[PDB]
Amino acid sequence: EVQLQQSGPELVKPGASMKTSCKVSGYSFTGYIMNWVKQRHGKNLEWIGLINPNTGYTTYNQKFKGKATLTVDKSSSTAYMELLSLTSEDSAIYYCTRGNYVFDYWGQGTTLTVSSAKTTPPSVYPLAPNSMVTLGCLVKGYFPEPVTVTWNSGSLSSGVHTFPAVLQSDLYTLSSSVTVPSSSWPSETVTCNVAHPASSTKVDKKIVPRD
Amino acid sequence: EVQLQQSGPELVKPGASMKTSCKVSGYSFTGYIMNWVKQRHGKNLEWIGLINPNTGYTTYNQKFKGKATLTVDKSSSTAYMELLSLTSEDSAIYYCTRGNYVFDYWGQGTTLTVSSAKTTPPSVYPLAPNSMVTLGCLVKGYFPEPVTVTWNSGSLSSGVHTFPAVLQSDLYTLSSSVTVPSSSWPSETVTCNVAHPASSTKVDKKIVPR
Amino acid sequence: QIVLTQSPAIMSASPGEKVTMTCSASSSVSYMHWYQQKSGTSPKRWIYDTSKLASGVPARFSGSGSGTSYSLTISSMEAEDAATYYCQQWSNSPPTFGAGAKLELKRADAAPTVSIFPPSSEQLTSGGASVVCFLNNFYPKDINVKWKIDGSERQNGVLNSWTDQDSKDSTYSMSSTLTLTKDEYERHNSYTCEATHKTSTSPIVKSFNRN
Amino acid sequence: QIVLTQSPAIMSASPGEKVTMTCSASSSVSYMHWYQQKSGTSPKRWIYDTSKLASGVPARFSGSGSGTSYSLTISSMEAEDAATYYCQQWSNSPPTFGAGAKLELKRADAAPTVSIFPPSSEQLTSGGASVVCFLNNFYPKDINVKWKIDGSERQNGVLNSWTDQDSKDSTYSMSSTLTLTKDEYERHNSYTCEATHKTSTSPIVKSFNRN
Amino acid sequence: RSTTLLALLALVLLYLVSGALVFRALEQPHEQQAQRELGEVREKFLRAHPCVSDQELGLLIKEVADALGGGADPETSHSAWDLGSAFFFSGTIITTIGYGNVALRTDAGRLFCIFYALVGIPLFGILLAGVGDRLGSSLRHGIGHIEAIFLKWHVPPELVRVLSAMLFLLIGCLLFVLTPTFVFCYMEDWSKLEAIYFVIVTLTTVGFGDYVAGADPRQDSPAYQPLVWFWILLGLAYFASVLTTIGNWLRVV
Amino acid sequence: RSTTLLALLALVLLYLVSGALVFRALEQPHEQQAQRELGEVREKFLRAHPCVSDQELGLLIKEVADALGGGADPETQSSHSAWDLGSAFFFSGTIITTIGYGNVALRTDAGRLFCIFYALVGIPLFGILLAGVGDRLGSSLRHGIGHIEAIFLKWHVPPELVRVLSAMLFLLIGCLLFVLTPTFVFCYMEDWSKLEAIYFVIVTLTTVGFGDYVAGADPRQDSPAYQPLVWFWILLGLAYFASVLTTIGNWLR
Ligand SMILES: [Ca+2]
Ligand SMILES: [Ca+2]
Ligand SMILES: [K+]
Ligand SMILES: [K+]
Ligand SMILES: [K+]
Ligand SMILES: [K+]
Ligand SMILES: [K+]
Repeated sequence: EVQLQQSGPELVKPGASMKTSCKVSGYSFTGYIMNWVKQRHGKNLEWIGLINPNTGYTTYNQKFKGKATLTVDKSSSTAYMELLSLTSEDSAIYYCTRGNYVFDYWGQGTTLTVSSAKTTPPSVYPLAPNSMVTLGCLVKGYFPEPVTVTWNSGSLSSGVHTFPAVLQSDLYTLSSSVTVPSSSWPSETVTCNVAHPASSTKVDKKIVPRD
Repeated sequence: EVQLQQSGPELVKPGASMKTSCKVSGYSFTGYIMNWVKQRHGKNLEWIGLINPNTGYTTYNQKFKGKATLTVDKSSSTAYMELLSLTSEDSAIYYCTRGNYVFDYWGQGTTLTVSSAKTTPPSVYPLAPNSMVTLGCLVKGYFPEPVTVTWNSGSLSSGVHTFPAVLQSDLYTLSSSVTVPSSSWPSETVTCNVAHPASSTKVDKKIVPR
Repeated sequence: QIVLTQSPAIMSASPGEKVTMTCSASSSVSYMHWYQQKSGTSPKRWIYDTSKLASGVPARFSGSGSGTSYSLTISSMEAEDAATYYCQQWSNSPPTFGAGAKLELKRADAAPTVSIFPPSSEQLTSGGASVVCFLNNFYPKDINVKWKIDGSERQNGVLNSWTDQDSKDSTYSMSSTLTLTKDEYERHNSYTCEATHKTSTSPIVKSFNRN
Repeated sequence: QIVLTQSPAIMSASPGEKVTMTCSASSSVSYMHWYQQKSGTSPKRWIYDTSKLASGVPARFSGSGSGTSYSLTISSMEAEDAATYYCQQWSNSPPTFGAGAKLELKRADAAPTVSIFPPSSEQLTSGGASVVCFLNNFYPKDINVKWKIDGSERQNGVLNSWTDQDSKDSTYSMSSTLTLTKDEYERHNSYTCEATHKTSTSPIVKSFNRN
Repeated sequence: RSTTLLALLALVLLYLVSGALVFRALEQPHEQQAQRELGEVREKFLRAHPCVSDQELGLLIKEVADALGGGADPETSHSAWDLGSAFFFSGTIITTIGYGNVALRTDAGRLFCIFYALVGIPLFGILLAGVGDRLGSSLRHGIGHIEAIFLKWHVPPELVRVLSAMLFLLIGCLLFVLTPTFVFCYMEDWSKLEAIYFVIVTLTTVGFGDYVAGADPRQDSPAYQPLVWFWILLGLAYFASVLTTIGNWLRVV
Repeated sequence: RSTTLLALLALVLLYLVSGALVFRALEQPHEQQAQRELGEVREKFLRAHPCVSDQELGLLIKEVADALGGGADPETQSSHSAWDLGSAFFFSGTIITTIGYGNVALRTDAGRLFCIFYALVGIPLFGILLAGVGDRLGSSLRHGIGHIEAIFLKWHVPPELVRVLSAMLFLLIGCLLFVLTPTFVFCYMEDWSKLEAIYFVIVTLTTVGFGDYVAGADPRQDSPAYQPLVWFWILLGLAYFASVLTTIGNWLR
């Protein structure tokens, strides 16, 4: 069972650099060429460069010549990538993948976030207003991802959509919808629970009908 | 810790063929070239050929072109060598060794014996005749190798040489010497313990003075 | 340097339907390779050297092509086939990728369930005012939203967010969020969210008056 | 079919002595490699690419050379250095080996301790008669044995066997075995084993009478 | 006439443009085959040897090219500047054939080559004329014996002259064109067409270099290598006659 | 004269052996080095790629060599055409002149077959035009000399020496126009050295046509009129090489 195990997500300031790793098992590290690939969110895959773990030889995409340095540690069969002078456009998922003509095995990827922002807890705002009724939670001005949104502590789990976060002046915003039978609300309380692990923030918001 | 583990000694009739193996561990089998080498007893090393376990590619020494076929099993990371229409000239030790410019790791070797002889237990004969005395055991007419010789069940370990076997009309003969203080013999008994595993033969011979 | 074009970038198939996606190369290559990616996870080698199937891949998949024109085909769509497929080439260094082709599951058309939400009092006190609209559980994905303030259309300060195709009902949903300052908000009275979808010639419109 | 000549094929060294063995090539060669073999066991890569030491190897070993002439050197002989060393080349396929250079330990000369043994009664009853002579724990290795029956020399049905250099005292030993039929044996009376070694100008002679 | 030579210029020009059209038509569609083959070799190697990057294989191929370009030969006795090959090479100069399948790499080599040719070619032309006259003598004399037969048969002395000239070249052709082509076919493992191509490219002294016979000697056939030199000498001398007369034919036309 | 023919044969023979000795002395060491470098490249690659046998690398190199030898370029992986109309025109020129550079080979059997008949008919046709241009060029030169010759005769230098001086000027200016001028041209145009350019010029005008150097062949140059125009020079220079040698021969006779 070949496996490329990449290190965890990283968050760094603009200007700084960052080093990330990929430990291989299930085959012999030095027998195969290692590549790295960039996927900026949900977009084209971009080959960064390769290294030959046996010889130390490296070649890079012109785009990435100055940006990325590939290295390897033979003894611990681990590949490293350093990225330099990071800017916002570097925020992406990065993969190590193996091959000299097709890329036959890939790591699970690692997410890099480049940003000047400071850890900020979210403001949570209720969204109140047919047999079914729809309610929501607006979660805004938090950093960094992720937040978790549940409804009545997760006992209300069907009928729920949480929309993807978006960046607004360096902070994230999203909302969550839940649809319930109108017999249930406001006969029964609905609260959305929002957690932001990065700030150790846990917030509960009761949806109350507009006065 | 790279290791090449070869299969054990093989004994075959003239005319027959023979297949021997080498399992590798400690590295990836398909990453390196495998070679085989012949050493006829205690003499020059001879490269037989190579195989690339990844590609199947083989090349051979012209001397061995028809004689030897190299193959591999990728899944069990094992290399094979077959030798064909065997004659006495083929009796030797054969190694698998790794490398494409130097031979950096070698199997422990495997001995091939080509012969018409049948499994025979040895006849054991005592050799009886100063401060020291020398006594011996003649072990003759056995096949195949090896035998082992100890003295007083291993209590006598210093002063002992077992001489290499030699072929005598298609059977092996050797002898073993032990040297002891003459105060010790025949005041104390000396017996040699001979074992021939192939024939399940275990024999003790007491050395008695003439 | 070699450019790979996959067109169209989006397509959809009912299960049982035959599916063909193409990859055209800016100049000839000897072999094309394809990856499958499902959101959340790394790409998987799917087809390589034009027409060889990777281990896991079922027989309904095939590949063909030559020179400058290559294709990936599914004889009979299945549900687990929904994914994004990428081509890539390495007959010339550097290796390069197509920009991917997203394959979604077809289903019966569905109209958006639309809901509009006024700013919470909690938000207003901090001087901001976000007006939110959920457009929920519709198909297909192409949809247009329009905001109107006192009958007059507004497009600035608006942010949108789409879910991935729902894994059980195969619908899509989106939010639209008009963010104003409390000032702007309090100057007008009527706020309307207006949705145009294939399922009707006449927009779906939800409104509210600030009083 | 490049030919490598190691000459001489035998040499001997006291401990502390500097030892140099050479390998001359039939035509020029870019690198030479050396193996060490101890009797009983496979060869071990000792020096490779002319002058690089394999992992195990102590620093007293070194290698040099170029073109057609290469050498292996021991700065200061030790006991565990006794072995056969082989050179080999692969600047041309097929690779080839020198015929090896056997390096034995020097030590103070020692005369053979000689013993002759008459046929056991057990053997005689079965009709065979082997007369055995042990020449034990002498140095150096060059030695000559002569068999005499009734004062006259016999050199038929004689078989010889030498041990390797002893691992603790660095001596050699050998057996000589005159095998006759009971018939031939019983016809004569005096049987003598005669050893010529450089330690004495006058043979060492052990005899026995069948009486 | 100056007017006529201007006409001749224009004719030639048309002979060239016509040639150009035909070679382009016949060869352009295969311009790229060798690249394709090289790339096929690369791709095959990468698939067989996962320890190798395309880029590393790239450098290898550059480094190999540099060495070949310096005169290295792929090996699995092949010196182009040993005595026998250098002898041959000198031949290719003074004959003006100039195969060029082995290039000079040194500025000294080039410098010396200039003077070697300036002096060598005219010197050779002289020997060629000499051998041309002596060979034609032998041929015409042999043919003269056959002419005796025609004259007795009361065939007009004018036609007998013609039959002899046709014979003159036809017999030469057999010995210096046909015979060698059949020889080379078997010896060089060329096709009949490749061999005739070679022969004619050689005897015209065009000397492309895509095909070359006699640069190195063949073990198990000693007479081969010299016979080729001997052949080139005699054939070039014969071909002189062939060329002068096709010329007269053209002037008559 | 049978005696002289044998003497001449022996002389040439010595001119060749002498050439051989010199070329071997000047070129063998470079070649022996290249052979070494190829083997160093192999050994270096093996040490870096354990998945590769020497013998497998051998095959790769043989295959790469064959492709390069067929005109594949190591640098790229795959715009300009060697058989475009202008280059094919040029190629045809290289035939009828018998120069035969050969830096681009014919790959098709049709190409070869056609080439045979193209040359047989083309070369004699060209020889005729060359003789023509030789006479006409010498005439024009001789007429031009006459006016300056008038000046020498008035200066009371003997008519026998004035003829000699004029020849010196005659060739010196021809040389200037057809040897020196082109070499200076090519130096700047091709990025060759002075020595490379003269080497090329002379290899060309002798019709040796090695093919190591070819004007215009360079792929990068945006130079359409260049390469046929060079042929204009080739025409004029070759004829002059010819006509002068011819008149010299007549004077000697
Ligand atoms: Ca077996
Ligand atoms: Ca040669
Ligand atoms: K010529
Ligand atoms: K040429
Ligand atoms: K060439
Ligand atoms: K030529
Ligand atoms: K030529």
